[PDB]
Amino acid sequence: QCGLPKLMALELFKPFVMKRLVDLNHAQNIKSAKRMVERQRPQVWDVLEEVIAEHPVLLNRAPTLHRLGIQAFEPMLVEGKAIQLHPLVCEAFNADFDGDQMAVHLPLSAEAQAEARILMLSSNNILSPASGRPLAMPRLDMVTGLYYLTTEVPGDTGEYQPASGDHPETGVYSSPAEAIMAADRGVLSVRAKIKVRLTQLRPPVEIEAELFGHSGWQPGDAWMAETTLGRVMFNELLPLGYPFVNKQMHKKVQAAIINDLAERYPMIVVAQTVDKLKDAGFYWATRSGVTVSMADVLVPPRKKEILDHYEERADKVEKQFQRGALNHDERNEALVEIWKEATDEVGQALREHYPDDNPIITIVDSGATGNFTQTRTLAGMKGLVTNPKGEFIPRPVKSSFREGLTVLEYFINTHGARKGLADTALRTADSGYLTRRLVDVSQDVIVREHDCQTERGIVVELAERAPDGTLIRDPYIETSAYARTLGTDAVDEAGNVIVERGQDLGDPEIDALLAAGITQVKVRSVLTCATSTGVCATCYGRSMATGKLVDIGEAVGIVAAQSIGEPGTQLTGGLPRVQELFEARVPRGKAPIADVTGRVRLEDGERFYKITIVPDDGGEEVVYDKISKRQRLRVFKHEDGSERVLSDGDHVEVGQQLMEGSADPHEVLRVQGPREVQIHLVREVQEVYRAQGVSIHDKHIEVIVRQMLRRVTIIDS
Amino acid sequence: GYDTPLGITNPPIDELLDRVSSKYALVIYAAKRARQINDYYNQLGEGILEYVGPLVEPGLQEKPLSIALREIHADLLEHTE
Amino acid sequence: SNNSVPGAPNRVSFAKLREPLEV
Amino acid sequence: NNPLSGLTHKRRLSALGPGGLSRERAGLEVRDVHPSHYGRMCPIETPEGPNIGLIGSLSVYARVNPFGFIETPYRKVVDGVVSDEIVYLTADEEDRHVVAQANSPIDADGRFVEPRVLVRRKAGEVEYVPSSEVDYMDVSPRQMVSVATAMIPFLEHDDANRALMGANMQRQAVPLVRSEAPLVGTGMELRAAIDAGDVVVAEESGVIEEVSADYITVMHDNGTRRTYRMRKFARSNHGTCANQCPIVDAGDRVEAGQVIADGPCTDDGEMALGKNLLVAIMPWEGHNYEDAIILSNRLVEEDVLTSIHIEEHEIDARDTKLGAEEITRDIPNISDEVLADLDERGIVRIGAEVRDGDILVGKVTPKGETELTPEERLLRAIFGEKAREVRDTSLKVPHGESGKVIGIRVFSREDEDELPAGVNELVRVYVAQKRKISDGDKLAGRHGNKGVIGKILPVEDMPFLADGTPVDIILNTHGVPRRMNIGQILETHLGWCAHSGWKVDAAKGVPDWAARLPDELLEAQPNAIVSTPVFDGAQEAELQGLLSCTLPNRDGDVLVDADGKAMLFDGRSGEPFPYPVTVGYMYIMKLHHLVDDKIHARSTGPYSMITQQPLGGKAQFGGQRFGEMECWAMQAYGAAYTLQELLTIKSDDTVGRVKVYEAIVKGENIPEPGIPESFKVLLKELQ
Amino acid sequence: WLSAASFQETTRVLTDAAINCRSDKLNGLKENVIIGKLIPAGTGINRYRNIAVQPTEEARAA
Amino acid sequence: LISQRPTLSEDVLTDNRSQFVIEPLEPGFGYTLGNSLRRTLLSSIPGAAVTSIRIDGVLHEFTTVPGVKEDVTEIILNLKSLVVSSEEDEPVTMYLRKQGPGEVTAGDIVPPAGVTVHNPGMHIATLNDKGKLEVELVVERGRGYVPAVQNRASGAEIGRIPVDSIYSPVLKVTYKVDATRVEQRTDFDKLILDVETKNSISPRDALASAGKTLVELFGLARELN
Amino acid sequence: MLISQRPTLSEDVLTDNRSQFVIEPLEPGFGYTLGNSLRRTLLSSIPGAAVTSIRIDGVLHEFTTVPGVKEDVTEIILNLKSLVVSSEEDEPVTMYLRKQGPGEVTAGDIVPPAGVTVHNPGMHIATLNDKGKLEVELVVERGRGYVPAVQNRASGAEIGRIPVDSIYSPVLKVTYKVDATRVEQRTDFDKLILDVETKNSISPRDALASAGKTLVELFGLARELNVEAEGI
Ligand SMILES: [Zn+2]
Repeated sequence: QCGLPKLMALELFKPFVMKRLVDLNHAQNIKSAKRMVERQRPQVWDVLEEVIAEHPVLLNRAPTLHRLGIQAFEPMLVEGKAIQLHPLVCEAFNADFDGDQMAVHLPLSAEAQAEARILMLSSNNILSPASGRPLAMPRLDMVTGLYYLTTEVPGDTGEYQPASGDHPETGVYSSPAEAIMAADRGVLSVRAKIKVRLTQLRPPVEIEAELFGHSGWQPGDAWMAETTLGRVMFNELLPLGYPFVNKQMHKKVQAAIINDLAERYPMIVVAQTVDKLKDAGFYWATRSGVTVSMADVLVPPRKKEILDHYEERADKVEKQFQRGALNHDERNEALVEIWKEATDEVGQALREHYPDDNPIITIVDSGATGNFTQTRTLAGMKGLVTNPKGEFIPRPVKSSFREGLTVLEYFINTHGARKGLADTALRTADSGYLTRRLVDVSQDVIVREHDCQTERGIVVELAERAPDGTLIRDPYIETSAYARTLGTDAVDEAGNVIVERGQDLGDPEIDALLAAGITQVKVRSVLTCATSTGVCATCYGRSMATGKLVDIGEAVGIVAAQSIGEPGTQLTGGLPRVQELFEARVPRGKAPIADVTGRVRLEDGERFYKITIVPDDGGEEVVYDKISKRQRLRVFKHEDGSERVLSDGDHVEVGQQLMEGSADPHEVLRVQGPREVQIHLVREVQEVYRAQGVSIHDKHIEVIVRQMLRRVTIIDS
Repeated sequence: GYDTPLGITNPPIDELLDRVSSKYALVIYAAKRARQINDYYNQLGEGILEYVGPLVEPGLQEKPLSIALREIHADLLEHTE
Repeated sequence: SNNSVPGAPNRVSFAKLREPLEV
Repeated sequence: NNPLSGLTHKRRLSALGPGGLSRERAGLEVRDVHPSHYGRMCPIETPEGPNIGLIGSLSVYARVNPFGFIETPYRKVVDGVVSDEIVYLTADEEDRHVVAQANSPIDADGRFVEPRVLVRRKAGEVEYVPSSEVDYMDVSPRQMVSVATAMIPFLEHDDANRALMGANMQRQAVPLVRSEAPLVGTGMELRAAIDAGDVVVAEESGVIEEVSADYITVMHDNGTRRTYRMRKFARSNHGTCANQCPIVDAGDRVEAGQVIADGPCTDDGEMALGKNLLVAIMPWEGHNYEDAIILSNRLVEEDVLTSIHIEEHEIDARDTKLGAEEITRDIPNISDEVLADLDERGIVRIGAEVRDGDILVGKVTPKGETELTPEERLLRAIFGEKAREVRDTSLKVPHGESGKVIGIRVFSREDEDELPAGVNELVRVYVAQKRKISDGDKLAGRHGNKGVIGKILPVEDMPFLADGTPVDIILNTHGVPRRMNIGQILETHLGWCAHSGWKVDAAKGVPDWAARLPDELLEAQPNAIVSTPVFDGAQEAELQGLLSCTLPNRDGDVLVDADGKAMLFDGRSGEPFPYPVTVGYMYIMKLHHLVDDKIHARSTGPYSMITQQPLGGKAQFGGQRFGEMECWAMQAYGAAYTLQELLTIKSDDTVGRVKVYEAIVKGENIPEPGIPESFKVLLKELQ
Repeated sequence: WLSAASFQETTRVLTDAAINCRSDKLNGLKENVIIGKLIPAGTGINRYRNIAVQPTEEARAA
Repeated sequence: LISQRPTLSEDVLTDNRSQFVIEPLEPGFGYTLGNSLRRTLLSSIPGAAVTSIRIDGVLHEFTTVPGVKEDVTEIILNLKSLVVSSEEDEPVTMYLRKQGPGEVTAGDIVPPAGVTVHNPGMHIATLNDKGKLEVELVVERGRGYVPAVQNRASGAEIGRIPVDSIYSPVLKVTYKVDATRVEQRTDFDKLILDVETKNSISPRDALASAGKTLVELFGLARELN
Repeated sequence: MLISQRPTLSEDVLTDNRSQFVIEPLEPGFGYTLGNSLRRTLLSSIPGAAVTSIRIDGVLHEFTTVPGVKEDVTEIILNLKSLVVSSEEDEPVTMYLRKQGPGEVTAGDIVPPAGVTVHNPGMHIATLNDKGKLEVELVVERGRGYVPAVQNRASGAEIGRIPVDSIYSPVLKVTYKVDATRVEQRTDFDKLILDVETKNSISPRDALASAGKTLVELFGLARELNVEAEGI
């Protein structure tokens, strides 16, 4: 639902109201029916309500970065002159309420309303099409409110007491309705650990097994729990039959629940469940005591002692520069590490001095908003500031904004603050320009086939085996392994196959291969999909927004382009590096590569660097010429030691990166093949977005690379 | 296993996707049937060969798209892909 | 007092430094 | 918009224009702050749009020499001795010396307390240096900031990002019906109002002979009389209300240069850009969700945030090919009820309230017979109305406008009034609307903390203090620690101390926190005015101490504790809120971003003649632009029909849009979209 | 050539378009947007577009 | 722990402020009672206020009167402070004529039979030698706050100037409770209601009006289905 | 003042002892005024009866386990606390519960003295071990609302008597929310929704009607001050 002003709907639905004004005989003809709407006769407001009934409208906030920048809602006539927007779709529109404006579009045809009712409705688009994680979830006040009641407080009133002496056990309530009556009188606290006999909540799958196990818990069966009254109220919100969670509701915890709700539970339940979390979060955020006062901005206790120790070390490096023992370019680098180390000691002095009742900490540590680096700048110290050059000033802003920057401290601070706003306008232009180039290159990439039947795929690193014995989950599982589909049966050490070919890699189905010992899978990819024009659905994988296999006809190319260009607003490598890869440029790094596998022949000097390689089979020596300003990449030598700096005698493979930097993607093709150069570009682009806190599935990156290798040149006619 | 769907969320989008192959297919099924119901209300007083009327009991002043979406949920229609 | 030159309302300033030259 | 907006505009320093630079030829180096801008151009006040850095405001004490460079004053230090001798230095002249920071500890004779003092040097170097090296020093701490920037109290506690928005939005304030001077000030509010020229200062000393709402007469000492006329309800350049009002009474001795009358956004001669509002810092049922604002309906009932707005409407009667446009009450096929608010000339009468669509000036233009539709010529015959060769071209009120007609100005060629050749009559109608604060109107403070009105609750719903006084505005807590603008929290504390007053314990000496405070501050009465100069003013040590000695209310109870919080009651249920909430007074301004102007909608309307697409902008009754990025979202959804519908029948399908309008009023289904007329133009251009 | 002329280098594409005398088969998202056709994607492909819906044989008395 | 019927006794502080104590009440009940009374007091207490005014020499708010120091807008803002009570419950007209010099106060109004001004010392305007003020004031009777009625909705012609109407006679209402949390067989809450009016009605008359409001309203749950 | 008419009360019956009530339409914003008041009147001002204290034979200084039954001491107290009962006597009334031999105890195996009535005879209380015996004495008193066990510390005799929380109130759980409805053209007229779940002692209808009488009497104290006019 969204609320549009009555005066807006009357003009938006003007011809529809004129039709009904002449039907109900409020107007004689359609000619006078128009004059009634222009004059706003009192009959139209009763008629306008009948017209907009279940007639969807489209809300839009520029910039329309991704497809969720336009969503359909059910209009509800509200007074005033402002549009009422749901608090959960605020993340999709990137909309704050400091003066933003949105546009409303009225679909007319039966097909247009059906597309808005089914394809574009807000309740049907909870997940991000880019990553599959939810967007309409508790985000600010809502997460703080839920984080409040789901907190276990020790000395809180009404807590459980073990039976000692003449009195039995204190703080065990028969019904959650009794615990409500106890908290109403003022005996029990909503955040106190107690024992409650629950009757309408499924116990955790851990303890449901020992109590029942043979049969699932039934609505009506009883069991004891050691939670707080608030944690019981939280579990009542999520649907019936969901396993009880006795955790503290951080934003990460709530996101994992809704993501699990989107996978198993149906859509309409997810839509109604998150509305319950919204109403509940706002109620308890009002009563969570979250407030900002000057007394709550605590300053580090050892503030004077800490800086004087580094002022001493700075004075000694300044005296080590007076005698000429330090280069001027080195004195800046030396003082930077003195004050970078100082800001960490001041920030550490705040975390331990700040209690956990302090609302500034409760906001950040609940996942609501803000970093502790903001709190450190707020209470501790600003730190090293950058001049319009780029390097850090050898003198830091020691004062905090609570203390008050000096006249000269404030002036030097604005240098980086203004240029921060200055390039943000330019950095968005190059981002949107890169976005529209990604749109045109993949605009016609559509899912046209169900399955192209090619057994080709690619190997994905499911996990890595540590030397001690345990296996560590690959950090790339989320973006490269999940939501994929198999092209080869997963075989463990036994003959049994864990997951069949062509099965969507769900959340438990990854743990099935994880607990089976197998650490590599061959999955169908859009790169290997052999189709004439578009791509087949089976090779694409699960649509991140739909949570199921991609339907045939979905313009997956435009979705892939929008999925990469939306987070491009936050880059530094950086955004120009992403353009170096998508444009197939000869990179700035220009790192060399091993054209032939064999033996390394290191012939290093100081005037220059030249390195040859004796081919491991036949061939002749291949000579290179490189500048000494680079350094060799620590190549995983055959010795199984990954930190083997490339010296002569190493056994490098074909297409192995020699020195650090960025290998020319043009030359990577003419060495390892079109299959490998596509894999390089995917996880090279993925490193730029991963190194910024942005999770884009490799699926969307691969859709663009497929359009880059669709053409071949002609050598002989 | 859910609260009563209110307003435009009814019929539930989950049960509607069971009688159909995809999201895009349900749009055409509902839209073209909504055109039939709308032509019935505009050709009820005049003309023969009027499109087939609503199959379920409609609510007072119910939109033809909402009528068509309920009868799809009630398995009262066919299709031709 | 603050700005005792035109006959304005008496706004009390938390000023520790004197103003040598007026605006 | 307001006097501060007018004073800032005259002190603007623009890099754009002829001889300067093009906007496309300006890198990130021309725009950022330069160390030579100290005391010359402000490092804070500059727009945050595409003109950032290219437009600056001259520093307060700065001036221009006859060469073109900007000079800033300094106190010449002879030999570590502060002298009252002041000299203006240019940019390169400042580099040939070293200057000490304004807040240097100085002996009563003039000698610096520390041998090593923070000193600025050439090329933007800051370091300690001997006292015998200081050549000059800054005049005032606020020497580097602009006028609007200097009006932000506790500016040293706000980051430059929000501080920029704080000064830029001060110029966007709307003059209210009545104006209140802020409780928390900086001292700049007085000189910013007087020098702006929107008040009425007395040129010569004397006594008030006769005072009226129309003019003030001053009887000088020599014997002459000077009479100042008041500017009453005058439309500004941006539709704001410029209304002056006298301050003195009959028989008041008034000195020279004293404010005898103040105009918009002025209270007793001080910049009154807003109102002092009782604020509570707490989330409230989600109605203040990220930067949204909740208001007590008291601000509506008591016209606290109510402002007057005046629009100018204009129409003329020309000479046409078939005759002459005439302004007349006689309009074809219009009832006597619509024309009832018109005088005998066809002009709306003064004082008549007019909604949108009402007739302001009745003008008819003669249309040729050979210009008639086939249906229109038949429709003219079936009604027997001959001699109606004129059509309706009356000046009507635009959509979204409503108010009382306050003034009429008529210009006629017949009456010696020189009009452009071809015009016979010109009429200007002034309409004034009284705009209360509405849902969505954009408010803001002085620290770059902006937000729209999300909900206006009844007074009983608002969280009220212990003595039943409900709060006025509920600011969300979540939007405070991110922006680094604690100045609003510090102003909220000092704002409450000003509202209540204080009394420091004089027994057993002056306490250790109030030793630096002037003796005038040790006692304060309720609703006292205070100044917190930029980079000087109240420190957090003295501010914490004032909250401890706040004066009690009439019942003798202290409502706000020493922390600055207070116990509030939920007006919806009655149960007190479980924890104390920071409660004080914050200066809130009504910005000129009102929903009364920013709401717009269109079914159909005019189309651009060449491209046959709907017009643009609200003033032209145009529709929204479904841009290029917006089309990608449709395709990503696969909403093909919605995309075809937007670009065809709802835009530039010449026959499709008309057949769609008929299909709606007939109850039929929407027809099939045709071919866009804009595509037809593309081919005719390629040819 | 119509999808290219609206992207970048409008004159450089239109010059080579008339020399090679290229003919554009109007089958593409960016092309159908200009001429007003349904985009060949989602509900616009011929698979879902040309679909006939008929009621089941069961019906009420009236 | 059994019932004792609660008692309400009035305490007077000033002529327009009175405290009301209600005891004994069940624990936790005191806060919700004081709020339901406060919310009804601050909203739905009947009172009389001025609907519109009519000055002879003016045709709208945005002008001045010769000889008076305040413009018509500032004069109207001073008239929003007027407190008045009417017995007629129907539109009735007050009058005001005063010739300068001198100050026009609320006592200079000549109210008709039934209505009466309750603060005759309120400043309205300052008139010099040339100043003449002649004002008509229509006073109706309603409740709560109603904005100025438009001239298009009413039959009022050009000369009439509508003003916002603030019909509530109560000024400030608060409450506090004293909970007896001594762990024993007897616990109870004592409510202390504080009511302040604007000299139009006495505090007990306002609480009586809110009493008959809620007695009538809560009687909807007592009727069976 | 002015007339405000047509406020009606409707009831939807979810279960036999839980119904939803809607008071619609109310003036803005009376839905919140009489919203929290109707809930607190139900939860804390309806006379009911419940167990005040119990005494288990064979349990003196331990309170950890009861021999001869599977349930420990505190698990016995819980299902005894949920025992629904009504009394016609204001003074406290002692009841005894005794049953021997392997089997199961119920609230029907209790012997109720004249004046009291156990409304849930099928409620499980304890499982009797082989050759098991259980003797327990129950104290029933009248009252309103919910009173902690600490206030009943004096009601227990110095002989293995333990006090318990007393759920005097017949209603168990009440929640309320306020929506919006349009009477004519105003869209902010309040619709109050009351969800009351009660024990089988009384139906949700009579519980709400009981709260109405006690509230009309309460605000009647203010009404008696002057009997001034007000729109109905
Ligand atoms: Zn494939």
